Amino acid sequence: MKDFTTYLSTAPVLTLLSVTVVAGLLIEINRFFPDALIAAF
Amino acid sequence: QRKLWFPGVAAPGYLDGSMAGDRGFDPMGLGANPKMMTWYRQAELQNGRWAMLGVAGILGQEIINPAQWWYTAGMPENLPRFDSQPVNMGGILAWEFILMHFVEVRRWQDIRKKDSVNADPFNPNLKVPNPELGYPGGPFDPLGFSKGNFKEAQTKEIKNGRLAMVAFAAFTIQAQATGKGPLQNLTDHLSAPFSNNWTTNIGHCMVPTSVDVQGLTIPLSCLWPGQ
Amino acid sequence: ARANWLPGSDFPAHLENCKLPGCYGFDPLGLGANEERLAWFAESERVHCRWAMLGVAGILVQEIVKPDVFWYTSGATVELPFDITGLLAFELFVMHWVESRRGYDIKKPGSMDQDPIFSNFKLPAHEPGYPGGIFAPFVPGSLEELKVKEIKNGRLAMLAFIGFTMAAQVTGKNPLAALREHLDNPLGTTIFSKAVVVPGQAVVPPCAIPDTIEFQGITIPAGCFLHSLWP
Amino acid sequence: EILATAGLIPATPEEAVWFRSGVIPPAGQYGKYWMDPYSLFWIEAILMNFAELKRWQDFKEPGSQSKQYFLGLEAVFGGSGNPAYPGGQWFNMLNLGKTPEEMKKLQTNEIRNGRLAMIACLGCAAQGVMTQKGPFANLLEHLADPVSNNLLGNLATILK
Amino acid sequence: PKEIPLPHEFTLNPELMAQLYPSFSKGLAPFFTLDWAQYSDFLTFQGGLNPVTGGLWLTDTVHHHLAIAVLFLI
Amino acid sequence: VRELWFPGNKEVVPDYLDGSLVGDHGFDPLGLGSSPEQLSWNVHAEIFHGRLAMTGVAGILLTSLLHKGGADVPEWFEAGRVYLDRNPNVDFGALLFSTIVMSGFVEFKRLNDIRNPGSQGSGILPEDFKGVGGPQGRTVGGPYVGGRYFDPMGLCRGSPEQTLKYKWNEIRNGRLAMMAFLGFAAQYAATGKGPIDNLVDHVADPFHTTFVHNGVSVPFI
Ligand code: CLA
Ligand code: CLA
Ligand code: CLA
Ligand SMILES: CC(/C=C/C=C(C)/C=C/[C@@]12O[C@]1(C)C[C@@H](O)CC2(C)C)=C\C=C\C=C(C)\C=C\C=C(C)\C=C\[C@@]12O[C@]1(C)C[C@@H](O)CC2(C)C
Ligand SMILES: CC1=C(/C=C/C(C)=C/C=C/C(C)=C/C=C/C=C(C)/C=C/C=C(C)/C=C/C2=C(C)C[C@H](O)CC2(C)C)C(C)(C)C[C@H](O)C1
Ligand SMILES: CC1=C[C@H](O)CC(C)(C)[C@H]1/C=C/C(C)=C/C=C/C(C)=C/C=C/C=C(C)/C=C/C=C(C)/C=C/C1=C(C)C[C@H](O)CC1(C)C
Repeated sequence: MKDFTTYLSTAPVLTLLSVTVVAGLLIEINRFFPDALIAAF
Repeated sequence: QRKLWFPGVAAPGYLDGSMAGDRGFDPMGLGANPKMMTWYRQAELQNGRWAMLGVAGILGQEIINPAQWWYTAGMPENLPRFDSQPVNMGGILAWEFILMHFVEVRRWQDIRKKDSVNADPFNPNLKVPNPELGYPGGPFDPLGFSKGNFKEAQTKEIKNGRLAMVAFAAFTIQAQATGKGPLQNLTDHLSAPFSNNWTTNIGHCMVPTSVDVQGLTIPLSCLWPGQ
Repeated sequence: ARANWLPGSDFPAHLENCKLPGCYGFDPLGLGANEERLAWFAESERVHCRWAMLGVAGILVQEIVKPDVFWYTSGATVELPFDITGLLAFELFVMHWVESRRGYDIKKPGSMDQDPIFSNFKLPAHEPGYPGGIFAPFVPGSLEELKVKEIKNGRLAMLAFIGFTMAAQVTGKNPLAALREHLDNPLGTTIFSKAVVVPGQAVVPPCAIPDTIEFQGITIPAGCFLHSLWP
Repeated sequence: EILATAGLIPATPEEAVWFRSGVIPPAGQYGKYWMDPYSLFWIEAILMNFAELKRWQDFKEPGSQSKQYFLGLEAVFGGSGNPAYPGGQWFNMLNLGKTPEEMKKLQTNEIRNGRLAMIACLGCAAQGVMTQKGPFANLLEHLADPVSNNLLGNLATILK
Repeated sequence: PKEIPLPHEFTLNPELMAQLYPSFSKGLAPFFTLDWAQYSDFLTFQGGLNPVTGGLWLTDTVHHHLAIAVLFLI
Repeated sequence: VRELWFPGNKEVVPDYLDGSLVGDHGFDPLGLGSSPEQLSWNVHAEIFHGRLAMTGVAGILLTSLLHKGGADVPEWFEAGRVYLDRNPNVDFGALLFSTIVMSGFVEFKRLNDIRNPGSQGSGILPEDFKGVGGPQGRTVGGPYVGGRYFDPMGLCRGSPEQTLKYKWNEIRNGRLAMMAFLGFAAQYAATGKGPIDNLVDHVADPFHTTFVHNGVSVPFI
């Protein structure tokens, strides 16, 4: 376990995981708030 | 011991021959624990005595009341009457439940801790002199048939109990397959054995798929899926 | 050897050498294992015994004198000399006073023993839950034997009151009425006749007390304890 | 099949055939079991998982299965040296072959009969595909006309 | 396609195949008798393309695979 | 030693799962609790899951038994929507927020128990919420919080044997309740009735009412 979590902290896996999380977040934001051209508040 | 259940079988280590009627059986290793061995001897004694009572009941009823099938003799329509109280299986079960509960809790507390519930609850001076578990004696042996060879008579009782247990299994299967009484079955097979054997008679369930008891529906069964 | 709840059994450990009256070595669940909790539970048992004695005696007498009133429903069908709101408030205040005093007395023994109004009047020193003095004018017999008698009667009274409630739920009539109903046909009035379950069918008795009741406009959700869970 | 052909059991001999018993539903079925075949397989899977997993863990650890509780059954699960012959209190109830030489002789009996039965089972499956009848029916129809009812004669009509 | 018999139905009874390819009515007897020419209705040597599909005859590919399987076993 | 989830096979995970924890039978074939810190976290999680599933399954069982006496109670799988319909003045967002805020207060209390085992029995709370410790040799905190408030009737104060027996009862019933709730969800997905409804359907006709006959388990039948 400790070594498995160390493996999950490696740059190859953590980078890929973070890119996946940020990509998913942008995809969700664009799915619910689409076609937003300006910061209309 | 001496002779075992099978000719060349090897008696187990724990089956020395101390307990009565022990023929070096137990091929399933169930009595390898002395605690469970005592429990199972008590259970065998109870089952054997109750089976003696049941088989005696079947035979005596069927010779005295031949027109009544023992299997269905518990249905309320078949109940012999003594006074004018309306029939009610719920009512009858209250007596049996409560009384059997008392007597069986007494027996249970004997089993749990031997020689602990031998005296009357009301007169703590009348005690039962039970030499062993499952053999209380005293009032339960009022005619005094003990005192003599206790081990020989213990073997008598236990071997008759095993015989009656297998005989009641026989009675249940014969009733469910044939639908007739036990001695009726014997007289039946004595006439045309070639067509009145366990063959043909097996595979048929002479039991209704359910019964109704004054509005209560019981699903019944057969012990084997034979229909 | 001694008096046992199950002849032939042994006592646990806390219940061995009791000073509480009625110690027959019960507690099959170990609630009195602790020793503060044991005293608290002893006081709880005593007050339950006494309240249930009063309850069962009141129900029996009220049934004897006014057979046309159902004890269960009698709370709403009795015609009060006062109102129901102020009556409950008076109840609340008086019972708060007396019950708080008793509870504190149990908590710390040498406490709630002095009359507030009159300084000179004061309860003589007593064991918890047995005040005595003004509370015990006449004492018919030895105190320990009478404590045992009270405990036995209280056990029987609590069982009897739960039976009262249940018969009222399933039979719908007052206790002695239910006894007369059972005595004309003992085979047929027992719960084994009224209810029964088998794999494939369940026969349960209906609840005579209705789902709701009407009282001065509002409805009190007075059903039948827990239906469907009846056998 | 022999019991149906003898007429002792109530099933036509073309229905008491082993592969028409519900093991292969496309090849036939006997829809009169007290449960449907899949539920019988469920109970089979659970019970055989117990039996076979206990057998395997006795093979790996040659003495275990007799230490942990099992309703008192653990008394007969000690096993022996060779895992293929545990012969404890139950697996060798009758205590047969009390001589190691006689034990070897009986072991050779068991293995020769077992190899014969392997060949027989493979043959029965192949005949069932090849003739679409029962093994006993195949034997009887071969003894009827040996020259025409054989492997070579049946080569034209194989799944008909 | 929803009316065509499922593949196991074709596989398990030579009746349907016999109605489609008559040599299946003789079974494997021609094979073990070396009278293999009788299998010419599904073991063809035609070449070219099927006019309806634009692909090779599946009988030709059947024969091809049988032949090269034998050749590789050798 | 003790009883294992697999008689024999002493290749149970190395001795971080020795016979010390309550409910310990050496079941960690996937190694999810190997390191001690993760093991402590997992012990907390298992006890909490067992208790919460015990509560949920008891509620589901009782609500499905009431829904069989005709009482105006919905089934467990439709109680949320039924309530939202019958009480139209409540807002889903409000109820969901309030549940997350009130659950959050007590769950932050439990969290800061896990971080510092004895730190929560001080300040506003008295000292009984300090915890009695338990697993891993800790003598304070843990999933077992004694005192007169979480153990009012004192059923584990006094008699260490009795405390161990009750701990074993709790853990085994919690594991059973978790398996039972998984069964509830699976049966509801496969059949579409309540739990007690399924039980009485099965006992009424034990055959033809197995998992094979529902058409979702064995997908083709
Ligand atoms: C409820 C019935 C019952 C019970 C509890 C026992 C219990 C016992 N028997 Mg006993 N026995 C019985 C019935 C029973 N027997 C019958 C009917 C016979 C006549 C065949 C015998 C003949 C017999 C002999 C010769 C010996 C014993 C012995 C023993 C003791 C050692 C065996 C053991 O430890 O395993 C415990 C056994 C059980 C827990 C029984 C379980 C039954 C399983 C669960 C179901 C099996 C179904 C059954 C095979 C179907 C029967 C019907 C069929 C006959 C048509 C033990 C105390 C030995 C002994 O005397 O010990 C000192 C011994 O020598 N028994
Ligand atoms: C003809 C086949 C055959 C033969 C010759 C043997 C021979 C042997 N087996 Mg084996 N066995 C067989 C089939 C056979 N087995 C099958 C099919 C199974 C799977 C169920 C097993 C499973 C098995 C196990 C697990 C073990 C043995 C063991 C043994 C050895 C013990 C000695 C013995 O009892 O001999 C056997 C004598 C005979 C086979 C002749 C009898 C032939 C009849 C037809 C048997 C019918 C059974 C009977 C009617 C059922 C009721 C009898 C009983 C319940 C009262 C021995 C060399 C034990 C061992 O190795 O000890 C160390 C051992 O552990 N056998
Ligand atoms: C979330 C619930 C939960 C949690 C946190 C734990 C945690 C723990 N259990 Mg445990 N257990 C549970 C449920 C749970 N259990 C249930 C329901 C059962 C009944 C089968 C058991 C039976 C059991 C036994 C017999 C033993 C343990 C043991 C342990 C401890 C060591 C194993 C370990 O750390 O792995 C950690 C486990 C997890 C982190 C859970 C991960 C689950 C995976 C990721 C999902 C797959 C599970 C499930 C089948 C998927 C369904 C999802 C989907 C189909 C809807 C540990 C503290 C051992 C012990 O000694 O205790 C001290 C031991 O002996 N458990
Ligand atoms: C939390 C829980 C249940 C809680 C239920 C709740 C709150 C129910 C709430 C409500 O119902 C009410 C009351 C009323 C309803 O109207 C509304 C809802 C809202 C529905 C169950 C968890 C249920 C959790 C389950 C079943 C988990 C199973 C875990 C297993 C089997 C793990 C085993 C192993 O992990 C080990 C131990 C070791 C590893 O190495 C190997 C493997 C094999 C992974
Ligand atoms: C990390 C983790 C968790 C969670 C930890 C978290 C995230 C804690 C903090 C949580 C917070 C700040 C939650 C805030 C939630 C706000 C919610 C849920 C608002 C809900 C309202 C909705 C979805 C809409 C309602 C409408 C309704 C239907 C009617 C209309 O008028 C319209 C409209 C307003 C759209 C849990 C699961 C709880 C447990 C823990 O073990 C693990
Ligand atoms: C030994 C051993 C050990 C090893 O190890 C294992 C093994 C092998 C398993 C084993 C074996 C076992 C066995 C055999 C068993 C069996 C048993 C039995 C039979 C019982 C019965 C038993 C039986 C019984 C109880 C019975 C009883 C009966 C009765 C009551 C009856 C009653 C009645 C009568 C009178 C009449 C009426 O009208 C009806 C009724 C009401 C109904």
